[PDB]
Amino acid sequence: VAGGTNKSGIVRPQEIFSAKPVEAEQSSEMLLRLKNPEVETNKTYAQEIANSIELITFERLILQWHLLYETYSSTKKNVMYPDFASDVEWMTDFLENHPLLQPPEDIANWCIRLELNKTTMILKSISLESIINSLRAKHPNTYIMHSVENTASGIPIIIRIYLRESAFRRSTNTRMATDEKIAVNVVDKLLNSTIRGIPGIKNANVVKLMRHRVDAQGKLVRLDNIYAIKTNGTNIFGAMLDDNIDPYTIVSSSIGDTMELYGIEAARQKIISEIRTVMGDKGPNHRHLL
Amino acid sequence: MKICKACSSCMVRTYVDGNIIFRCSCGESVQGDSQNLLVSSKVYHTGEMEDKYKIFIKNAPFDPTNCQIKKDCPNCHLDYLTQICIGSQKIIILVCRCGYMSNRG
Amino acid sequence: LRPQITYGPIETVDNEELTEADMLSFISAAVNSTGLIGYNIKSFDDLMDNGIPQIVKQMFNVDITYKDQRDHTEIDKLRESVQIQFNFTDVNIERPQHRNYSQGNKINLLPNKARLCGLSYSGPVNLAAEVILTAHYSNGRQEVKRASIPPFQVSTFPIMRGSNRCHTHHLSKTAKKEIGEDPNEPGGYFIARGGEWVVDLLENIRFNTLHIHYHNEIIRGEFISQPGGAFENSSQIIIRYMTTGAITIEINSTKFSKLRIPWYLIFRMFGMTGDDSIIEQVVFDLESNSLVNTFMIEILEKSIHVLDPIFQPVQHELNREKIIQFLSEKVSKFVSNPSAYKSDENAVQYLNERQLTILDKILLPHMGQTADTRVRKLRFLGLLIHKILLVIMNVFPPTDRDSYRTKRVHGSGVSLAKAFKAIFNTSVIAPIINGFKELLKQTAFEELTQRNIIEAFSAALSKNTASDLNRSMEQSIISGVSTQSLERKNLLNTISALRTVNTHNSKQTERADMMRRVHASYPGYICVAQSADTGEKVGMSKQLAITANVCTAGEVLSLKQRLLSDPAIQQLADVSNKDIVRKGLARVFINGEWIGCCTNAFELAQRYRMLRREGKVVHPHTTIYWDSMVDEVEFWLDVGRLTRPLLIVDNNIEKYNQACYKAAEARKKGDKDWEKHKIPFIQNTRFTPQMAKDILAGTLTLEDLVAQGICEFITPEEAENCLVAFSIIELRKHKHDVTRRFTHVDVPQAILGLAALVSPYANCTQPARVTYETNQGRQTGGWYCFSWPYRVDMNRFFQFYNEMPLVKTIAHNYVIPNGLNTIVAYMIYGGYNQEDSVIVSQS
Amino acid sequence: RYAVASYGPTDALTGQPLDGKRSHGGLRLGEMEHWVLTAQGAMQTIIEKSHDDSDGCISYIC
Amino acid sequence: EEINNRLLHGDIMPPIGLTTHDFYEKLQLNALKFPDRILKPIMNSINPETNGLFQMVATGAKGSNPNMIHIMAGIGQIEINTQRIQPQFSFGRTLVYYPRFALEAQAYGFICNSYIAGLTSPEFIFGEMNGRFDLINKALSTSSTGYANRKAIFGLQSCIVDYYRRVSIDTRLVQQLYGEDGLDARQLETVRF
Amino acid sequence: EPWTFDYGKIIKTAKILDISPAVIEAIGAMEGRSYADIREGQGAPPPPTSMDDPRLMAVDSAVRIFLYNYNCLRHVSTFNKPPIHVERLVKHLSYEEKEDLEKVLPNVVNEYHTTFKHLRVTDPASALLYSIEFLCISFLTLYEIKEPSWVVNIVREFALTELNTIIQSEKLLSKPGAFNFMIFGEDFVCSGEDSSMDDISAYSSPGLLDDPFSIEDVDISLDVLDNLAPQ
Ligand SMILES: [Zn+2]
Ligand SMILES: [Zn+2]
Repeated sequence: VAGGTNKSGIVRPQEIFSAKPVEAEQSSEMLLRLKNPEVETNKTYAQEIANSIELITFERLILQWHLLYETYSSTKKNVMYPDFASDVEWMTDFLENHPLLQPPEDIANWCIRLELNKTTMILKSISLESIINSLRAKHPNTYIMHSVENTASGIPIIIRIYLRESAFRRSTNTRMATDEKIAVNVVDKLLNSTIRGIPGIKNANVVKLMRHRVDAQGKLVRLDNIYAIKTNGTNIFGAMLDDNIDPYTIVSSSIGDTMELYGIEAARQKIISEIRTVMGDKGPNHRHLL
Repeated sequence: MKICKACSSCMVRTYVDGNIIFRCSCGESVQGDSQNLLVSSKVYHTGEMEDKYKIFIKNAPFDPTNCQIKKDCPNCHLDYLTQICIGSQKIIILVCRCGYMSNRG
Repeated sequence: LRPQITYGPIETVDNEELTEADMLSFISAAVNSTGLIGYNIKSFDDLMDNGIPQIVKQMFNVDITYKDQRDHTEIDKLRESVQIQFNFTDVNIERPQHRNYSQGNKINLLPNKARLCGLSYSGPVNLAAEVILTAHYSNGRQEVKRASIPPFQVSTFPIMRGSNRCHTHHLSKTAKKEIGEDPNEPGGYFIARGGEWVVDLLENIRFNTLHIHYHNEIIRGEFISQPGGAFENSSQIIIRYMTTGAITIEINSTKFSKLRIPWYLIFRMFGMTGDDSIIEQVVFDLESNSLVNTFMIEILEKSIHVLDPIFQPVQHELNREKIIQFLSEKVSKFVSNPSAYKSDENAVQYLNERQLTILDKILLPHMGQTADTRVRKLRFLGLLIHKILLVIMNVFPPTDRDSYRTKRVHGSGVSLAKAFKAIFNTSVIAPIINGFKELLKQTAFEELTQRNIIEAFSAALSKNTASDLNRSMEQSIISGVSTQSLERKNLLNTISALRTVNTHNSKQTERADMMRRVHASYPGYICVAQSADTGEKVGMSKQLAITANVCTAGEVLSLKQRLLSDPAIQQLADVSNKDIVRKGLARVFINGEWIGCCTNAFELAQRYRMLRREGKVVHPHTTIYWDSMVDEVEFWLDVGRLTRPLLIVDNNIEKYNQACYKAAEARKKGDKDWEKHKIPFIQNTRFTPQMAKDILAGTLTLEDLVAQGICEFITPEEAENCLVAFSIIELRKHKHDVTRRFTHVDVPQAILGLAALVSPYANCTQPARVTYETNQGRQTGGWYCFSWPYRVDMNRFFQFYNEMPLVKTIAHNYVIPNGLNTIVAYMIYGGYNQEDSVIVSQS
Repeated sequence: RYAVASYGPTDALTGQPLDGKRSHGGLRLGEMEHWVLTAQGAMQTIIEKSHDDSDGCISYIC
Repeated sequence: EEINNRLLHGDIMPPIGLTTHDFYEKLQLNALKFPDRILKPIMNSINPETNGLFQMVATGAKGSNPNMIHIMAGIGQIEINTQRIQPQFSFGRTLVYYPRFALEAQAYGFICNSYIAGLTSPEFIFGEMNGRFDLINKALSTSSTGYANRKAIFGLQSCIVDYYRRVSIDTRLVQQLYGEDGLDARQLETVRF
Repeated sequence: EPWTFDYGKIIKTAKILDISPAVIEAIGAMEGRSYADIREGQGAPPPPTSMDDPRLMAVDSAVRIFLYNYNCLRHVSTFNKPPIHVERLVKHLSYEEKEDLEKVLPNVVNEYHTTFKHLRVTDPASALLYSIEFLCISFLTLYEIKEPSWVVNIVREFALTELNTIIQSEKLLSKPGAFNFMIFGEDFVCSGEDSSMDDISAYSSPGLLDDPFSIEDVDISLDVLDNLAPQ
């Protein structure tokens, strides 16, 4: 009955018969087959691909964030919040350790201070440079500073993102938005940025599945040593863009997603497969699912 | 917030040429110096932070409904401790009525 | 006060001979203290002697003014209004009466005659009153006419059978038997239109407590406030947090309705107009750097600058008089044209005085109802907003709707009082108001005498009104105040119907399934097995456990005055909000009313629990709850709490701790035999095998087991401070276990109801099958009534022969067994008993 | 137990039998029974029960 | 208990995608399952030639193996919604009989006794929690199925086999051939190729 | 700095307004008394003893509406359109000198708020007098100015108008006299103690798409519901 895997009561049957959209599905899944029949034999490769695709947003690496009305100039002393005036110690280190990353000339008067959760950075095995590169690639209208990767508890890792003036120049003809409203909207975009995953899928386990195959001598053999990925959450297009997944044999449990990408004939086959799953094994004949 | 020195009202914050100006409804206007450069904030995992369980952890050795463990207290050398398990990471804290607290708190 | 009594050392109690069959005697004692349905009779008697007189003499003062709509006719041009003012002075209820033949002298009416003749077992209600009429003239003078009314009978009130006002209360068991009554039944039902009706116990939320629920509304916090007593009027406040950032405080009462007010305006109307002080009532400190305060200040600041469409003109106003005037005009229903009264200064003074009088009686009346407690109410209101924001912050979870820590069970006394209120002012007060209107229209005010005023009051209350009060109570009793007809399937069904707890009357799929489950707060109070096994009613109707009881209201004034005379408690006027947070003070509540603070919450609750054990200072039925999560101490004495007796477990942890220090001290001194300074831990109950024998001899009751500090009553909210051993065998297994120190020891059979105890070896049966037996044991043929020949009943079955089971249970000490000890063969005989059929002997 | 007749008390509005034993009317062939009889193809049984035995009449239409 | 000792020492480390609470619950649910060898003492106490209870189960007449195990050996772990007993009694306590943050398996629905030996009070309460769901789900299986049955029939009833063995709604094709084979479901034989 | 109560400031202030000093001493205590008895000072409640006395908050509320309205005159230029209480007197001035009145007028909110919060907690008896005396001293300050000549006539009217309205607002909370009760527009008029027109639904416990357990789409006879028994 847990959120994301709710199969209690009559909930999956209601999702099928009411033709509910993908957004209203509480137990959506997906089975992904590795592009390499050789890779699919070994579980470590299947396990590292499964953990490779797991939506870690920037928000879930955060303990707390502060939106500050500050500007950064390396030479001129600008005013800073009294609680975070101690951050200046690692400002200087960042500037001498990144001579190519000098602060620009168009920094706006808006700053976002971040305090990374170190337990999640360890449990999820996410490095600091993975976060910084992901944020810099997706958000070019910002300037990002951070402390060093510390291995001692009690000393936090601080991500400080300065907004450039180009962020407000994007659309300011829509005057019904104060600079505080754009700056807050920038916070929401940056937090929801994708780090090391595909959107829409929460958990990606590894399952063992058996399939048939024709040998070179013509025999049909059931192969039990095949490893796949059963995700929690559905994104066919996101998995279709991955190079570690075979895109032609993506099996979604979502009728709405299969109809969106494949068509009405594949969606017809999806309704049959999804009613049969609910029916159990003391289920009706196939012609009643048809 | 900023409190008007005249009528003790909650002033409205605006931004002019890179400075914060608090304007009240009585016409009085002030400009914040340093402590007002905090537009917004949020803190995550509020349901398992140390600031939430301070009173509970302080009161844990005296609650008779808390689990005990047969392990010596290194301070007063009492032969039992009170064990508590807080958070989704299942953090274990041993406490004693003398003030001892595993995790050094 | 400090507890002064001492008990013999727990190391010398001899309980090794105690058997689990001896512990059943304890249960017996419990059932002998409360009876089985004694709470129904007690509650109805409380309603009769104390409830209805208080309601009539206190909550039904009439003070209305009407326009003088007469013609020229002398001075009638110069008089504009007439003020009808009256209240009732004497109230009583008598035993049911019937008039023999015609123009008789109202002989007594016995219950069997009411049942046979379809009559109403209702006793007369006699009222007395005084009435004051004031006429107001154009020039400014006024005239007052005062009359006093001799006692008169308004109507008849239904009488619960077996109660104090029942004729079968002054009769013996033989006399009861010979007048057609069931001599063995306890009563507890009403006889209306020849039918028998049970007014069931109703689950209700706990009053004077904040219930925070998630839902446009982001969150919601509800708080029903009652000024103290079972029969007082209640007013609720709903503090909503909307998606726009606005916090609105809606007050629902007998005078307001559905009007959402911005939260800071309630503070302004009481004189606290400074925002910094208004914010300080929620955060308790403007100078604290805690992240909880930063979260709250950000939310509170944004809510002040959110525009309310209705309260726009007064939103930015700092003049408290002009905010009261705006709301008084907004909520008074006789103001039909604005600004037409603003030219009159005395009218503005009237609306402001009216609003303040209404405000102090409906806004948190449990904190006080005079004007001297205005700032105190604002401190309490800010505390409620603080708690609600703690749930938005996800620091704390919302309220568990299923737990009985925050629930009450209301019997016939409370439920009939609520129906009485909504009926009395309709069937009595309304006719009298119309009665005086029509007299003053057809006759000049000054032409009236004492006779005319006394006549109108009695004349208007004709037998239209006399019928209206009695028949409206009967319709409330019949239509279901959750009630049901008393179906006498057998004696077990009758008792199980009077121990039944019903929930109010949702469609939410997760809410509909959760409320039908067995909750972790049930064991000992609600039977874990008794429910319907089929249909919509599965888990909707609940049964009291065998030792469970329903508390009555206690002497709240005695405990409050003692807490306020306690040197350990600082009164709420002597502490600041800064003092509470900077010194870490602990709030102390009695019946939900915040009265003061203490420096040690655990030590106060521990000290007053030991004072309850003697019973001379703190009543044994007082709930003492210590919230270790937020460091608060709660005292509860209100009606509707479920309690059960639990045997107290005592240990020697004081001597054990001292021996640990002496052993450690010896070890640090280089001694080799440092381990010989320790002593074993011992925990035990003081219940002895001799106490079990004295219970069966009748020389030891539950009253003096409580008086001797051997057992005590525990409420589901106090049960959260208890570690209970599920049996005397589990207590003996952990006799020397210092890592599991129980506070009480349970008798295992206390978790089942009466119908679930009929099943033998019920713990050896699949538990869902025990639920079936609760349903099947209540619909079994037997001696359905001992007075059956005197009754004309429909669809009733009297089985001639009944047997005691060869393997009986404790449930058969209280109800007659229904069935026979049939010889059963478990075999295949021809295939006629397949698929749940049976083969019966024709002989 | 119950068994009624070819005839008995009838509702004034619908023209159908009254409800159950206490009113001495008929028993109900409900919505789900007509689903089963339709699934079986038994249409002459639906005429016998829902028309001949309940309220079937003749309507005249221009 | 060995899982609890790892937890108390902080030895339990969850994999990626699981919290420590979820991993600890996964370990505890797996560690409290009866082995296959639980029938060794069950089968050494019975004679298959004469035992009526065993013959009703082994032949398929009535009952299953977990029914015998519950009666004779032990009920085991009560599991509601594929998880142990959650603490609804005041923040970390499952019942009034167990302490806060109790680590023993019994506190979370592990019933060590069989029906023939009898359950204790906490075991009976946990068993009543599980047995109440069977009554709730039975009452829901009538209304929830009735809502879905009536919507399925009003959507599908217009589909009728015409003279071409097609399925249509008054003119409009739903199937070119019923069941894509044109056969009755009562006339099918399971056959190996 | 040792502060002491000065009764001479209330005496001086009252004589300007031609009102009895008992009216000034009874700010925030006027509820429940006829304005006649207040004027002679009969029935004056004793000095406060609790920091939660509503009298302390009432007088403090009176002070801050004098300060709030004074700064509206003091900052009359910054307003897009000044409030009605100040515009009726600054109407005849020019925008150049309407932008003024913030450099020529004193600031009379010097240390009131900080001192009131100290005295309220420490001794509530002194808090009532400090806030009463402060209102009189502040009124005198705006009344005894002399320079510049173009501003004396504009604030002396303002000081009289505000202090009168403060007393008027307190007076409107007192016991009403005799008046026609039908000017509200309806026949009936109820009082605060009346219960004849109480809401009936308020005697119950206050407050409170398909039913998942209702057999609404199941067409089964109600006399045969034992077919659904779990068995
Ligand atoms: Zn201001
Ligand atoms: Zn210690």
